Amino acid sequence: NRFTVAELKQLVARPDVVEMHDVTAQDPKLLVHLKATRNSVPVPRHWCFKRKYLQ
Amino acid sequence: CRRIVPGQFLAVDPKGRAVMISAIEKQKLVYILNRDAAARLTISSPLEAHKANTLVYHVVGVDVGFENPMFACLEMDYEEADNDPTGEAAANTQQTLTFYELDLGLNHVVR
Amino acid sequence: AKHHPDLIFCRKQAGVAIGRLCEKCDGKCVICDSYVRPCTLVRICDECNYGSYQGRCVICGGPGVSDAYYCKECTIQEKDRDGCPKIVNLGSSKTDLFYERKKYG
Amino acid sequence: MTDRYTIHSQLEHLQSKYIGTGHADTTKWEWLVNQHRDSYCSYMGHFDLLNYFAIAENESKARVRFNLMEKMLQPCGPPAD
Amino acid sequence: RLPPEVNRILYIRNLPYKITAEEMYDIFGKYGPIRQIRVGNTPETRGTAYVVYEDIFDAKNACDHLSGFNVCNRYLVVLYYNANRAFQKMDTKKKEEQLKLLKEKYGIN
Amino acid sequence: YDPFAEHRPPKIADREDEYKKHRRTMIISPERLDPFADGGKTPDPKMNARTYMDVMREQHLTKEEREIRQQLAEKAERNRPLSDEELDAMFPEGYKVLPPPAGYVPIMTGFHMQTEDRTMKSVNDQPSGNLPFLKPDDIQYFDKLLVDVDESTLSPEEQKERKIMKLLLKIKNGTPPMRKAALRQITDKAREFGAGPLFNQILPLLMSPTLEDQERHLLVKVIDRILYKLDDLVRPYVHKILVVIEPLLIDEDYYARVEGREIISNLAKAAGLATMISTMRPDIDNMDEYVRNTTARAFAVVASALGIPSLLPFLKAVCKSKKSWQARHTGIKIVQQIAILMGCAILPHLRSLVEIIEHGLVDEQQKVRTISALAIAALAEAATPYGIESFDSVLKPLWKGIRQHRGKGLAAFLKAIGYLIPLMDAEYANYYTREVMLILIREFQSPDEEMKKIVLKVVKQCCGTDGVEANYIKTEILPPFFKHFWQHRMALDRRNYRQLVDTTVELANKVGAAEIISRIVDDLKDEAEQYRKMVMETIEKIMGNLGAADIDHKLEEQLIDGILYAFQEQTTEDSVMLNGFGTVVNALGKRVKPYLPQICGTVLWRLNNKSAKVRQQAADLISRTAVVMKTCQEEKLMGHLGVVLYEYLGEEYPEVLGSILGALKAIVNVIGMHKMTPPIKDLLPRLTPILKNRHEKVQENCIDLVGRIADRGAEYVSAREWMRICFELLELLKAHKKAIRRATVNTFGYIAKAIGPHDVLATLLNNLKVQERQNRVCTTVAIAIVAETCSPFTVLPALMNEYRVPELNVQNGVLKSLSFLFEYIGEMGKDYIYAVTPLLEDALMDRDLVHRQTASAVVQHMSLGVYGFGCEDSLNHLLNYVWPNVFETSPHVIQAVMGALEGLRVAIGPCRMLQYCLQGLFHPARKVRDVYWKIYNSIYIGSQDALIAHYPRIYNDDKNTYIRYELDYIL
Amino acid sequence: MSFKREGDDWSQLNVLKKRRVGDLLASYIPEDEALMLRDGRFACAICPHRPVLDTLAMLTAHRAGKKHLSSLQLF
RNA sequence: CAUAUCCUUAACUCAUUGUCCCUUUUUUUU
Ligand SMILES: [Zn+2]
Ligand SMILES: [Zn+2]
Ligand SMILES: [Zn+2]
Ligand SMILES: [Zn+2]
Repeated sequence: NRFTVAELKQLVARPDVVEMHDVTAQDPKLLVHLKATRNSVPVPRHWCFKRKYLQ
Repeated sequence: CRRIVPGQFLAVDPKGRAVMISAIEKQKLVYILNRDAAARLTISSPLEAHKANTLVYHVVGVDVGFENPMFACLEMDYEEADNDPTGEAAANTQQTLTFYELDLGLNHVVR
Repeated sequence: AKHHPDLIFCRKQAGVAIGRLCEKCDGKCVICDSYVRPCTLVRICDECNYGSYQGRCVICGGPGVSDAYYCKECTIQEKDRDGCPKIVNLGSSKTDLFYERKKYG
Repeated sequence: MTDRYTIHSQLEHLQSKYIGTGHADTTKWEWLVNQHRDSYCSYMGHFDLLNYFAIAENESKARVRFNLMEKMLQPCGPPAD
Repeated sequence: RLPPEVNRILYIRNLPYKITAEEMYDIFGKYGPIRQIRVGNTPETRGTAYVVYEDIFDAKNACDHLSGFNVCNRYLVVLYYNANRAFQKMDTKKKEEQLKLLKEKYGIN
Repeated sequence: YDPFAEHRPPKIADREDEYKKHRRTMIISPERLDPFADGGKTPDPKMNARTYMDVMREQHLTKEEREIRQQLAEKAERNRPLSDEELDAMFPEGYKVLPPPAGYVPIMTGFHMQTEDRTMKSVNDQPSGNLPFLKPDDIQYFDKLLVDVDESTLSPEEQKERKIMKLLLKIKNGTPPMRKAALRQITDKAREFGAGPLFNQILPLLMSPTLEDQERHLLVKVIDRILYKLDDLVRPYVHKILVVIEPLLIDEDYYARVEGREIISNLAKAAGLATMISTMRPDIDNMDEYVRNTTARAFAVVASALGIPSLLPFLKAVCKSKKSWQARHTGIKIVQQIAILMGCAILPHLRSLVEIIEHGLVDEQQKVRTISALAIAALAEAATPYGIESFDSVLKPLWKGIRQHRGKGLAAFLKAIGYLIPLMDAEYANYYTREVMLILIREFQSPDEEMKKIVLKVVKQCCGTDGVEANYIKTEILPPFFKHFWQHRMALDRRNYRQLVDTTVELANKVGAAEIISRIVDDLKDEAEQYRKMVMETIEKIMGNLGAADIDHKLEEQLIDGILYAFQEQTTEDSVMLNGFGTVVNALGKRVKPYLPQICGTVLWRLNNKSAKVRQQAADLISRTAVVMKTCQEEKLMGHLGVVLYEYLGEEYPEVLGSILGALKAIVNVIGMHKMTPPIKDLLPRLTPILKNRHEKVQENCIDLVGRIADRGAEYVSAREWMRICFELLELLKAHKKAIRRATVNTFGYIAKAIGPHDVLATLLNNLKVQERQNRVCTTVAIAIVAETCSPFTVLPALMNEYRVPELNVQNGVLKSLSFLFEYIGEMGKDYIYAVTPLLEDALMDRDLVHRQTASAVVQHMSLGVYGFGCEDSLNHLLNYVWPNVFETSPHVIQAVMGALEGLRVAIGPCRMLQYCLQGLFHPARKVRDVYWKIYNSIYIGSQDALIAHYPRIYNDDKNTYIRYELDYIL
Repeated sequence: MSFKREGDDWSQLNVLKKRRVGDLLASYIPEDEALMLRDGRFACAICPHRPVLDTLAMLTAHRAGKKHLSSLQLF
């Protein structure tokens, strides 16, 4: 039912931003569209880390 | 210029007893205007008439003689239209004219 | 208040009634609870000054002794536009204090 | 679990009060319909955006406002379910 | 001249295990006739009892004098039982036929 | 008989009368069914859950069975026989009956030496572990904790219920640490436990005959904490909660009454209208009037929560019902209670409500007629001054009843008409007032308590209208009014006291102050204290509203002599004689000047008698009459008083000393510091050891005096004195009363204006090493106070240097005082934002979460100050540090971060804040997503209009169009 | 208050007590074993994951514990 | 997982009087 990373990367206008987990999104097309829009800042990287922030 | 904060439409009662301000959708407010014994203008607290999911195209105050002030409206309800995937409900929903009456006895606005 | 998460504002459409503050609450802001820089006067909704309640404290509910204001920062953020700022429930802290003193005394 | 459900009740409370707040499960369609309708209201409100649109299309302003009010019903097509 | 919490049913703690039915009825039957006795089987309840007296005043007296009695080298702890809940439906059909038979019997209504 | 009876806390069962005891008869019902459960599925047969129709059959069947026993009584309880199969309903399933034996038929000792036994050592009465003391009367609730058992042996249900039993024991009897932890854990694990297992152990505890009200309070706190948790899983338990909470609506304790209301309104919002309506339907026609009373109270609450249009059809159906008048009575009582509770809210429904009640005024049952009149009076009070047109329908039966009925109907009908009179316009009001005045003249005689309570109110209501004449009132109302109502038994009840003083003030408006005050002035010398107190209140309010231009010279001697007598002869230790004295002499003004020798001599004399209360009251009287001596231009006498009160400083009773200080405070205000005798040079070093006094009244009145001298009079003391008095103020920060603490903080700024900010600031910075948070938070505020009053370049360097001290509280402290500082200086803080930007970015990188929450508070307040001033590069830089903290979960830190972002939205704009959120609004994880969505909503609420220009461009997909084509227009 | 001392400042006395407890307990901890952080907290330098503890009383109580002893003998 | 403890946070508070009058075949007498 869901895209793999290769189809998603070709379907973006810009394929450098797509990550492993973006296919797990409920609307992956819009997510990779928003990640490739200008001047938006990315989600803080430690959202997936098990250790707490700055600890 | 918010979507639900009033200010867009403004209608006065032709005798001069109330004024009604409404937003494009779901928010209306009536103010009752009066004169004190020193001939100064006095204002009341707002009476509200709110109706969710409802668009207003125009609002005008109706000239009823000295009865309770009426306000007429070109309303439309988009609630059904956002729940029809086929798109029929957008096509055959229709605009209504609704009259709001300010009941000066009971201090409240009734549709 | 900002110190009590379980308290709840009225938030109805405010009217021409001026909200007041009891001696304990004098000089503080109704929203963010600050002591400095008063910017605008507080208006309360009709139901909240009904009857005997006319003129009680907005924040706690005691006999009001001066007018309540919003501070400058709540004005700039337009927190003064959300509704009637009367607190409508006592909350856990007030109730607990009563039963504790009554147990002792 | 219960925190999920309390977040859910709080956000549907907000959404009833201010039309057009989202929550964690806003679909694309819902977000864009909100910002279309807010745009239309904003265009009606500001006088010079409405002048600009009434000049760029050769229409009168009353016709422009009436067409924008007609578009408020289904601004982005039918709901995607 | 009684407090409202007095009850026909008594709850008994510190009861020595596998005491006989006869010894039980002989201990508690002095104060009055006994409507029913229930003894705890399940091991969490094992060793405690409920005694129902036919008379409320006997139960009052058995609480008043029974407490701290020494049976099998241990003190006996007696209390009133607070019958605060119901465990089954009241079976409206049986109560209906019973009331119909009473009303039929005395021509009431 | 116990000698400890003085010491133990009382029980709820003791203050209850015969009427209240009915709530201990009610037992917990068996299992009830939920119709809405699983989408309203077809009910499973043989479930043995009671439905609605089972409940109504049982109710009808017991009504019939009592009718039977009432019939069979005339021909010829716990005492009643108990059937064998129904008895089984009284016990849990654990036990098996014994068969009676056959031998049972129903109906000194000397010296002995003992054998050693170990068995008495073995038996225990308390549970094992860290569990609280188990009181002996709780044994049958917590008996399963006594026996010891391995957890693995028993079932998951039994370990779940044993777990709940331990938690409830810790909530009832624990110390506040145990109680806090257990409370939290039963809240968090509530849904996992399920609504069933909680309630069948919580509800038996609230039914116990030996609760104290603090234990009842803790238990209902448990119920409303778990009511947020299982919001939809409480439907089978709605009625069970009500019969354990509805008694609290008629509890004599006000806070019990309020918390009963809040938990019924939360229960209504959790269960919804249909569940509530079905559940309470049976209790409307119940045979007991206790159940009907409290159900009528509770429907009012459910109507407050869900709204009147919801249950207005049901309520109309219950008031029309012509099988039972109990149900009609109960429905009209619900309407009365709604009007008492809702107040102003009922107006939009007034004509719906009156039409439900109109048929009750003409009912054949007299109780129903009475409750309809009381309901009309409630509605008309709530609607003042609207709805006269809605009440036109009932003016005719009401009137007909007032002319016709005599007796007990008349009180209720007369009450209703008295409330309808202010609603109506002048032409009809003048009609109805005259005839109802004639009825009230007749009813002044009546020795019936409800009639007296009614006609005082109705006198006031007919006295408001203009259709009564002043001549008529003082000729015909006034002599029987003062003969029948101004009595000693009227003054003892508080409602009668209060109504009486209100009505007499309203009469004085029409008639005149002299005519009322001259009838009651000689009872300022009455020798019943409560009477004098009532008379004092009436005079006080009359001379407060009307002034004293009407009072001639012969009556003012009466009045001055009477208030002096009443002041000297008080015992009850309240402010009524003091307020009365102040109001009267301020009203008299300059006319009181010949009486000031008498007053000063009296007060001066009572300042040294043996009773502490008498001396206290004398100093209070000086503090009230200080202003009168300024208007009477008698500053020499007040100057003398200041000299006298200075010698009373050495008092050892703190109540008297606080009043001496209060009196001094008033004299300093009235005369001024520079003409004060004893001079401020003599007074301030007298006051500095009075600071040590730990009593709150002394501290409060002394700090105000000290702080006021600190600014208006700082040259009366040496700089070393202000320094050591400054040191002393650090002990004033441990006070419990908050006003003492904020007066103390202010005084630090005034002192720093005299000895300079550095000496003050070093002391305050040293105080941050203290452990207790109340000291440190106040020191922090005082650092900001001085920083603001002596401009921030003076105290900045030292405060920023203190951030390097290797102690955690000091570093949190400096950050906290910067937070207050930027809040205080406002726009002037654009001068120091570049100075403190690197300090804050050091704090926002810190490992301690608190360091990050206080730095976010600093960012919020600094952000709003520099709004409009072009400091956006610093703020955007600090956003880069604030923003990764959005995934914190602790609530204090989480709300400080959100406050910082809401401050930044108004300083660097909605566009930047949307640019931060954009990438995570549709992120795959719900964790990142809902945090991101609740930032977006804050931007949306605050700036919904500005975002129109800032949204990104979303492309069209296959069937929906998403481009905003108008903005793409080119001119 | 100069000639004979009056009263006592219990807050500052409690600060002194915290210092004296610190000096006492610190003299039994060798300098490698404990690392003092910027804010005055202490980390255990033996244990590989460097737990950080708020007081020296807690550091001593930690060094008693079994997790520390196991981590100690490897080092 | 299930238990104490230590540290810390929120200018956190220092009791309250605010028709509960509801109830008995019950009703102040020419
Ligand atoms: Zn207050
Ligand atoms: Zn504020
Ligand atoms: Zn309000
Ligand atoms: Zn270690």
